[PDB]
Amino acid sequence: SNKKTKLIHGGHTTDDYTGAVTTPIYQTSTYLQDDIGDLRQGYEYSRTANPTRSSVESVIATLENGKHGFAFSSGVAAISAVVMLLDKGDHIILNSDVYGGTNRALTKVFTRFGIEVDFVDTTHTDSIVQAIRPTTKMLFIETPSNPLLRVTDIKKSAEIAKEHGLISVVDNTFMTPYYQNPLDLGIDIVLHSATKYLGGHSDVVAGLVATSDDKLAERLAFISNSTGGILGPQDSYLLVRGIKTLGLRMEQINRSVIEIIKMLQAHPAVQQVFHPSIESHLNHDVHMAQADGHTGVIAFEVKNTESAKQLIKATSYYTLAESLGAVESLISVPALMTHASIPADIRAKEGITDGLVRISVGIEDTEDLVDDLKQALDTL
Amino acid sequence: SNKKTKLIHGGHTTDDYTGAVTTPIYQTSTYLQDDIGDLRQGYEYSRTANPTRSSVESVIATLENGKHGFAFSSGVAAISAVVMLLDKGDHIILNSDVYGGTNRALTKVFTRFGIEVDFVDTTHTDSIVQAIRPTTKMLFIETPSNPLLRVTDIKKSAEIAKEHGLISVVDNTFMTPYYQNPLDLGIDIVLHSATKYLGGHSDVVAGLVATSDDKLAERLAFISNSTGGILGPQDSYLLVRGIKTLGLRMEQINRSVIEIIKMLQAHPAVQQVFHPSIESHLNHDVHMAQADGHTGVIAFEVKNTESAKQLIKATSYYTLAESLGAVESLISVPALMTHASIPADIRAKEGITDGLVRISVGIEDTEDLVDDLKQALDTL
Amino acid sequence: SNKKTKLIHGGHTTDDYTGAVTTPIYQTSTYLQDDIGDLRQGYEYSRTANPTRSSVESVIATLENGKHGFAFSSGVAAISAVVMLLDKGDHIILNSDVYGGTNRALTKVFTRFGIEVDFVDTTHTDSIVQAIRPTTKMLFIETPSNPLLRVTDIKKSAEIAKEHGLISVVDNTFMTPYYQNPLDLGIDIVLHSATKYLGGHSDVVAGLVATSDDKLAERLAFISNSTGGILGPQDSYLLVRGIKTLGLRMEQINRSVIEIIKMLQAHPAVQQVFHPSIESHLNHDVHMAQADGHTGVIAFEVKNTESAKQLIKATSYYTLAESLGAVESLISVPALMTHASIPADIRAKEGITDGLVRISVGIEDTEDLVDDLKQALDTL
Amino acid sequence: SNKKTKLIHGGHTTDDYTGAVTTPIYQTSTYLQDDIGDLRQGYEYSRTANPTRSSVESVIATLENGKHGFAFSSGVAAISAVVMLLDKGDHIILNSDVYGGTNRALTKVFTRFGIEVDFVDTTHTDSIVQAIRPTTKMLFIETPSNPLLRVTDIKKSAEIAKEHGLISVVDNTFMTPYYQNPLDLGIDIVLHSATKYLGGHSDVVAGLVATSDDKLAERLAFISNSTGGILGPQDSYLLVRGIKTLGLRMEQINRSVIEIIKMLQAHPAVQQVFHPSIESHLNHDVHMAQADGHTGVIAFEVKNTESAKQLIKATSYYTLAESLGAVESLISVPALMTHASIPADIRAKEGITDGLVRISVGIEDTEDLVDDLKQALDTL
Ligand SMILES: O=C(O)CNC(=O)Cn1ccc2ccc(Br)cc21
Ligand SMILES: O=C(O)CNC(=O)Cn1ccc2ccc(Br)cc21
Ligand SMILES: O=C(O)CNC(=O)Cn1ccc2ccc(Br)cc21
Ligand SMILES: O=C(O)CNC(=O)Cn1ccc2ccc(Br)cc21
Ligand code: NA
Ligand code: NA
Ligand code: NA
Ligand code: NA
Ligand code: NA
Ligand code: NA
Ligand code: NA
Ligand code: NA
Repeated sequence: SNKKTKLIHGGHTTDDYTGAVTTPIYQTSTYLQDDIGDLRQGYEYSRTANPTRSSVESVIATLENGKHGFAFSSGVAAISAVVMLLDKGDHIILNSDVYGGTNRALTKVFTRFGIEVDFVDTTHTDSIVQAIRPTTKMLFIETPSNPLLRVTDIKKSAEIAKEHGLISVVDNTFMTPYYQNPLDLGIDIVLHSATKYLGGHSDVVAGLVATSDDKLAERLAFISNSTGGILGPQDSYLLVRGIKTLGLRMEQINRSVIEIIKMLQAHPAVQQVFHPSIESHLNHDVHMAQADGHTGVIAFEVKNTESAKQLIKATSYYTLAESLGAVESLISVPALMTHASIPADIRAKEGITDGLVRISVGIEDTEDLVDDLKQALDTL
Repeated sequence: SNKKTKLIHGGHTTDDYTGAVTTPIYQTSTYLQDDIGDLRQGYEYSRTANPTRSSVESVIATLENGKHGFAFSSGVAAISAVVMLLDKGDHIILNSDVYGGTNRALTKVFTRFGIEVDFVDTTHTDSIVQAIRPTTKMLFIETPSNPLLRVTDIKKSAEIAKEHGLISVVDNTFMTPYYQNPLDLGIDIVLHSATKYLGGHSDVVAGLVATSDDKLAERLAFISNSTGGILGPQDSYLLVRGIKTLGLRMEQINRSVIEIIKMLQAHPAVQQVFHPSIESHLNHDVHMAQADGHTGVIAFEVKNTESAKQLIKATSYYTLAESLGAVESLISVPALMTHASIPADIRAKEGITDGLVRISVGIEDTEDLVDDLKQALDTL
Repeated sequence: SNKKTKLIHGGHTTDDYTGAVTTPIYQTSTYLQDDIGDLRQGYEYSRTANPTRSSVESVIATLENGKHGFAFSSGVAAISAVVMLLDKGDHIILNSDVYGGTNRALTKVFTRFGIEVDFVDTTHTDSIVQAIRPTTKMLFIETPSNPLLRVTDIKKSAEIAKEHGLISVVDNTFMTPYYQNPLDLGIDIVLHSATKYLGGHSDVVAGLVATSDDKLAERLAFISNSTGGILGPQDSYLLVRGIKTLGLRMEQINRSVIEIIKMLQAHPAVQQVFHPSIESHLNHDVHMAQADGHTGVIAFEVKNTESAKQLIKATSYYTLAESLGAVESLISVPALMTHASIPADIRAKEGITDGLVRISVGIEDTEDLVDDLKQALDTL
Repeated sequence: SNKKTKLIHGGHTTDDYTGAVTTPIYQTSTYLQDDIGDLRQGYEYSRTANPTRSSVESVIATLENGKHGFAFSSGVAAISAVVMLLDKGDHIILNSDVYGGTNRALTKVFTRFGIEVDFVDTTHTDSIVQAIRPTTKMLFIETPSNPLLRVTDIKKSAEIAKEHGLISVVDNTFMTPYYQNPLDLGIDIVLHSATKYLGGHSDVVAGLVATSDDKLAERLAFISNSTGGILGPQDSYLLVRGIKTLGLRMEQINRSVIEIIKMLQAHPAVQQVFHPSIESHLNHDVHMAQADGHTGVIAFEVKNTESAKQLIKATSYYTLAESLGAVESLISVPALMTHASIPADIRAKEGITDGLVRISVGIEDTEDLVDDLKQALDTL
């Protein structure tokens, strides 16, 4: 019924045979056949299907109200599988500030295979309509985006995509199925870096894909079986396990996010704050209309590089590392860590200033995270 | 020094920090940075590099006398990564009876990205020379091949590839680094389905790639990081562990292979036997010149489908399942299990008769495997 | 600082060497020595010490404000290790309704080794004073107890134990270190079945022991190394991982517990309810004084066996299985599952009626758990 | 039929449900019940029984020709469980040079519980007959023993034990079920540190017990369930996996053992060599009559401590670490590492000289191990 209950009881995460209340880990590559072609339970080769992976696939399908789930060895493997629904000569529209790994896969791997790519600012959906070519076959959006949390209208993107015969795809990593369900809004395919919130514990690299479309699912299965970027059984198990606490973790993260944003907006050493909960944020109304909560990623400006480094050194509970969606609160400086290859002037123009800090809020005590960040800001 | 010693002491499979005599399992996605950019031990994100995966990568690099190792989520993910060294418009020569999954990846995924593919019978290397187009960039060979164990001259293929500016690739799955080292013979890239002999225990799906070429390695690393078909840490650990007994397993398998072949050639219910150890096998001399032993895969003809099914039912120690390189001896009928989509007449023309049986010899007692197969054949 | 923060940042759960933000899994039995006796990082044999186990041991030591942690293969192995601090001829006082496995270990294993056992109702601590013999060496209490949740004054028990030279032990399983810290109240040794709340996900069987006493710790280490009931590295890792969400899980469980108890007290088909939050519960004041929250175990009476079985069948979100502290809400009937060997009349006298139901509240949605249990009760 | 076949096909190591050719890893603590008491497949709580552990238990039962198998968290936990078949006042006869951990468990833990212990030199079985008291209930022998490889007549010990009403126990760690089957010779209980040869890869700490006696098995099950030193599922899986190559590993180890002993007997820097294959070794005939091969543990004398340390430093392929039965060849100096607490004069009297070296032969190349040890000895 309700979400926290569905997290526990939705999908197949028990063993029908023994009754084990957790999914067994099928550390196996192949399966006995009783007669040639006769498969006891539908399994014949683990690359094609593995029962632990099938369990996590059913979880993501259930959580996104889809029919089909697919587990990949990483988020970018999920993205690559989805892009491989296209042919040489096909064209993709992506939101212009799409994830660096996504940008790099598309512009440096798949353009060598004749996939044409255009980045457009989808915060105004009519941009999509302008960018559509006769060869356009896919519309790929993250919302909210990294690191400035730009919001894109999911329902309108789905309508545009249906009208123009496009496969619509949403990278729902930042929101998780707990707050935002793109398939409910008309999108064809939803994907996740389960490396982030879903696994939740910084100990799995994994991607998950869900869809309700039987032909898209058949094609995704074929691509998974042929290019073989499958998630292994141990990681599938740890994914199923981490997802159990998704709702509790996201809700704690959200309480902390609200309070941290109040602090940041009040602090003199902080200039701009980027997060879809702020009412002056572009498409705040759209986000509230398509999501029931918030990502834990917040970005904000301090003065310069020296202040950002000082902030990192002075916090006790914000940890300097890559990635997001940990139980630990994570801190980073995009201009130095994710966007350093970009010329300084283009970083400035895009808003990636030297003192732009990104925090990923964890599940520590709210008052501790607020006070720690505030005292560190006070050292500026 | 000697191979069985190198299997134990080659590569990095201990923990420098604690002294643990086995590789720790780094079930982790991200790593603390002491200062922005400062990585304690070179790790920053597990998709990019993980220390357990790095350990198995160093093992395969060492075993193939290469400089660089790469671990993928499956053999076909390794193959796909290697194929992605090419661009739209490039052309690949493969041996004509290449592995079904390889055939399907190339002809159904990568041809949609403009990769051009030609299958040629490489048992005569001048066929390669005839097939070379101005657009040809890669030469990809398995030797021996599945299911008829056709042998291709590795050294001559490497020379042809160097002369014509081609990346040469060998799928060394069937022989393993224990018996055949293509990089020693001039090949650019060697790959494996570690799902088979290397893991050895039917409990890992994995691919491994090794090369000595720094620029090819840099490109492979970039492809791995961008398309993300990485092997996870638990599977990397089980791979390192299974490789320890590779030499013992392969040698037992070889003793059994020799004796089983004597039996099969003597038996009246068996027609043709396919294996590179038989002196009348095409390129027997070539195989002996480029390998120090034999694959455990043998194929042989019985009369028809009914005799093949009876053979399977009557053996006590040959197990009906997909895959090869298990500790168990495996048995299959290609015409029904791997080549059933092919019209009957083309199967006959290629030698995939209804009574063509493939066995993958395991590590059971030699006399037991010989006697069991013989008594089952006697029931025909 | 605050508890939810300490759960994340307390103890050693990262890799100092690589910076991995999670504890590496040292699936290893032995360690290189650089010179005879020279241990790189203090490890020499995994039974004696393993770095993943050491990590979980430091977590439990930190969470209980102790100095020393010990991880065992199960809760009853932890209990057995602690009991083995005694000699033949020594005497133990336990609370009279102690856990069945504990009762059985003491009365059927350790009495054969000359350990003398007396069960006393410790809800009045002067009972302890009466039961003390010249040979008494240990006082062992659970609070609250199973299945009727009897509360024992921890601080007074510790004082009595100090005055009389007794080792005091608390089985803190039901409360967890998140709500109750017996070492802070003078107790010598605190233990847990980490199989329940601490692991939290029904996928580890494990025991944990913490103490601040250096000589007790030395003796426990000696017993662990000699009788060898050690927790393995994979289970230690899953324990560390499950503990991260302990606070979030316990707080959700507590919100649901409060609401479920309101429902149960109002319902006509329910007679008595047993839980330390009810103000008429014996030693309610004591529990509130020594704990900051509540166990998720509740017991309550329906009419008879048929009503209890009907309750189980009619609930959608209460699962029939053994154990407690899952993410799933669990339901059981003690008179049939844990106390069936006891004669019916003695069960009645102890309050284990045929319609005594025990629920272990999970982390499902509060309103769903309340409504589901209520509609099931309405079917009576 | 034959041993190498039985290693592969004996016991239950597949999944009946899916057909998985390896035992699934049941990382689980509890099991759904369909009705109260109704267990789908006989499982209800993982401490009591776990299906992965049950799989490894069936393997050890099969390999020792017993009926019942038990997996413990370590070898010393197996030993402790077996000793707990006794009561206060009972008496045990052990062989006088029994394993240090065994000696310490008995003389420092179980004597505090009133178990009486006598060490006797069982190389003459009439010593047992002299040592038997009216209170003696158990006879516990290792053969061959550590570090001097003393051999005890198993069949005669079993007869003596039957005549006098004693439970007979053999620690069969050094020989493995591959070469020596004490239950076939009348012994009641056989146990192993599976930490050594059976796991075989230095990555599991585990104990295994097998018996054919239904009442002894019932008592062992009760002790396991009450004191809880159970092996976890991941370690049970790695045990099942390592056992597959037991025969191949032991046979390689034996070839190397024969050749190394020839070298050692010929070398001038080596005095005495201890191994049951040497024909002048005490009870050589007995060992050959009760075993089909040899342990990989060899001990031999060099001049002094300085020569032993030099030997260790000069070998390339002998690794200094604790434990035995690795794939690596291990080297140690008992007088410094396992027997250092013993006064020097008593070490001399027992034969534990300062230059007594113990090697545990691994699976490296035979010629490499011989040559490496010989060149190191030549540096003396
Ligand atoms: O480091 C990386 O992967 C590159 N950086 C990115 O994240 C993605 N990206 C690619 C081109 C480009 C232009 C402006 C901005 Br703003 C971002 C851009
Ligand atoms: O089932 C499969 O994947 C198809 N079969 C194969 O294995 C590969 N393959 C693809 C075309 C083709 C023609 C003749 C022969 Br012979 C084999 C061929
Ligand atoms: O099944 C079991 O293990 C036994 N039952 C228990 O839980 C523990 N126990 C042992 C004696 C005894 C008397 C009254 C009550 Br009330 C409980 C008792
Ligand atoms: O270090 C240890 O655990 C002690 N040493 C041992 O291995 C066992 N042991 C115990 C008494 C004793 C006397 C002579 C000899 Br020889 C060995 C003895
Ligand atoms: Na919604
Ligand atoms: Na739709
Ligand atoms: Na060679
Ligand atoms: Na080369
Ligand atoms: Na408190
Ligand atoms: Na104290
Ligand atoms: Na024998
Ligand atoms: Na017997």
